[PDB]
Amino acid sequence: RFALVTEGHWDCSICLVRNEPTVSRCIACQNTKS
Amino acid sequence: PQVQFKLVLVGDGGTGKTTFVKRHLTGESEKKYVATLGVEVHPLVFHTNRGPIKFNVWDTAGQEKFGGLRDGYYIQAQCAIIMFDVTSRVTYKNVPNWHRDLVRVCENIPIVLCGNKVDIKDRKVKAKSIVFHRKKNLQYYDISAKSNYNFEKPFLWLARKLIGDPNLEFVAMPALAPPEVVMDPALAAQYEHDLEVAQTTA
Ligand SMILES: Nc1nc2c(ncn2[C@@H]2O[C@H](COP(=O)(O)OP(=O)(O)O)[C@@H](O)[C@H]2O)c(=O)[nH]1
Ligand SMILES: [Mg+2]
Ligand SMILES: [Zn+2]
Repeated sequence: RFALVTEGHWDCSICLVRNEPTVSRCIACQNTKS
Repeated sequence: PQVQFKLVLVGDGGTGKTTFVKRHLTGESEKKYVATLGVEVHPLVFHTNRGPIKFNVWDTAGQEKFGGLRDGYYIQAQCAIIMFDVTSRVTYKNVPNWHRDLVRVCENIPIVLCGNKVDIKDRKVKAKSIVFHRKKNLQYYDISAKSNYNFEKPFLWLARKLIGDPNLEFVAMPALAPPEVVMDPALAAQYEHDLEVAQTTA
């Protein structure tokens, strides 16, 4: 099967954007990593 | 964690963006409000032959009626839908402006163009006009949010581009709010015919 494939990278709890481990604020909505 | 894409849904006010995204029942019940940007993010799951895909659709709170949207709305957008109203020519005329804004902050993300409200007899923007101004890399679909007509097609096209798999399929339709108006099959057959002839015309 070729099922779609999915480390400090975090999904914003507010807007769901995936953010780099280097940042602590969401690059899109500026809320802070929980 | 899951396969998901940020999808920005843009277009003039009153074209049906909110009505359209809301057809996906689970995406509505699980939507998330971003207070800092005035956005409702709808997580829309679609089940493909290779597993589930989530389009996190960013829906405005009407701010588009008064000016441009802030950069945060577009940041990390991986795909987009540009919507206009077939019963209002000005919404089509503004399509290139939305396109420009998207490419400024997002560049060559896959984009689908949707002409909404095709359930209305008195259509004004017709297949001839849209196919004459067809732009490469910009797939188009007729849609009717209130009737669920062609609801899945923008998302299927985007999923194929994003995954890079021309043979991706949805194995089942998502649970959609029951149609509030009927899409007359005759109009559907006509608009579909008008679109095919206009695309294969010599
Ligand atoms: N007949 C018909 N009416 C629609 C459709 N979509 C929206 N409408 C109406 O267009 C008006 C604006 O809808 P809305 O979703 O708020 O557009 P938005 O401002 O872009 O979010 C509303 O009165 C809708 O009921 C459609 O697909 N068919
Ligand atoms: Mg709206
Ligand atoms: Zn965020």
